[PDB]
Amino acid sequence: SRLNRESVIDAALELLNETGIDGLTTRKLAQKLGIEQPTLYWHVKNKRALLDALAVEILARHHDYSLPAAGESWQSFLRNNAMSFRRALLRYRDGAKVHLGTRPDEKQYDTVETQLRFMTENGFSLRDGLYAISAVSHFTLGAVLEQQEHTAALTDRPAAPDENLPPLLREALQIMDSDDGEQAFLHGLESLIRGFEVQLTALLQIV
Amino acid sequence: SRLNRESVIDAALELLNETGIDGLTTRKLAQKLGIEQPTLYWHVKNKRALLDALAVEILARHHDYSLPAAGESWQSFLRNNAMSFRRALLRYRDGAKVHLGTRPDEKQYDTVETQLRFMTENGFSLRDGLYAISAVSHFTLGAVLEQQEHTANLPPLLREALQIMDSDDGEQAFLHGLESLIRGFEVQLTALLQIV
Ligand SMILES: CN(C)[C@@H]1C(O)=C(C(N)=O)C(=O)[C@@]2(O)C(=O)C[C@@H]([C@]3(C)OC(=O)c4c(O)ccc(Cl)c43)C[C@@H]12
Ligand SMILES: CN(C)[C@@H]1C(O)=C(C(N)=O)C(=O)[C@@]2(O)C(O)=C3C(=O)c4c(O)ccc(Cl)c4[C@@](C)(O)[C@H]3C[C@@H]12
Ligand SMILES: [Mg+2]
Repeated sequence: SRLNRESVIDAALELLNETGIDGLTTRKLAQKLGIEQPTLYWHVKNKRALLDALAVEILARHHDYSLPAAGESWQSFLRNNAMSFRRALLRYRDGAKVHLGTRPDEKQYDTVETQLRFMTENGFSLRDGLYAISAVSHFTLGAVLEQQEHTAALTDRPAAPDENLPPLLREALQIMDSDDGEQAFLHGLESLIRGFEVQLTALLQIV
Repeated sequence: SRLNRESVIDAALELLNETGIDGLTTRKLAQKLGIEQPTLYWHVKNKRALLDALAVEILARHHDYSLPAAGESWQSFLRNNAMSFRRALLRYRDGAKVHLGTRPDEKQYDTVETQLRFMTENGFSLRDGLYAISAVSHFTLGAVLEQQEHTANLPPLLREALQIMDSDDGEQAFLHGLESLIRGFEVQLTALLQIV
């Protein structure tokens, strides 16, 4: 194969969907590309280096609501931004676990800076703006991880005997499974956003 | 060693703190207990079975705000419940990654049912009550995961920002975020059929 950055990464992403993060090794990537290991080592030093790069690339390719639109309200930006972030994490098996074990890349700095400036120029102290942005991040991350890791454990685990399930719980699990968690996610998201709105509005009032 | 359930699990928890979740294997647990692998297999079939049990045990031992107090408001129960959940996840290395993607165990049923009933008795449709409880769960999980991970130039606002989240473990960002969630649910509940 061709062995530039882009090709190595295209191959790595496909491999990730076949094996998931734990079955992703340098040996298997060498095979898939049709090359010996020392050849690969020249381009890719080890597993950590590869993951760091996949993290960055998943967002660069698929997280396209990174910045506010012109005139857009902070509420709406938080909404769209979070939607875009879940979509991207979901696009690859173990996407979220790949992201988690990484920190922001040079390329991502000034995208995040712009996000922080945008909140402050809308009335948030730098602190409160960061808290808001983190909260949305964490909530999203956790919601996707519980979806993805729950479906990764359906392999080695039994079913729950609906027999001894109590009634509310039984109805509750049927509801989680009716979709991917999108509804619970969007509903939760609105509650977060309004909660930040109440905090901002209050200023120095007791609220 | 003794090889009952409790002993295997005590050992598994210690091992978890030494290796973290990726270095937790059946081979290494056998060694730690001073036994051959087939001996272990009789008690523990594989890694998944072990993790399912650790998940359940971490909470059974350390998650002690799992039911409402008498007279307690739903707001307050969500608050205390989430604090207690975070504390328990934090007590062991990779505690949160252990919990990921588990569902309630037979011996948790009573407890989670009671939590759902409590919300409905407080005015939530079963659906809206579940969404609230999940949102708290997911948010807490994500916040603990980013803490636990990230104990493994640069533009101005961001650099001021990162200094601020490193000033503690993330507890402040968590508790602040938590209050925003709770109030947000309050606004939704109290609106009823109003447009809000
Ligand atoms: C989901 N969005 C809110 C953000 C996002 O749009 C991006 C992005 N690259 O466009 C992030 O990287 C984010 O998704 C993201 O994951 C990071 C996150 C944040 C606040 O920025 C950080 O610099 C940073 C950090 O260094 C440590 C923890 C956290 Cl939570 C953060 C900002 C995230
Ligand atoms: C963190 N806290 C809100 C909850 C908690 O107190 C639990 C507990 N055992 O005491 C949980 O198991 C929970 O932490 C917890 O783990 C829950 C959860 O896992 C979950 C899943 O995955 C699927 C369906 C349901 Cl109904 C649940 C559910 C709602 O029971 C939650 C409850 C929470
Ligand atoms: Mg759970």
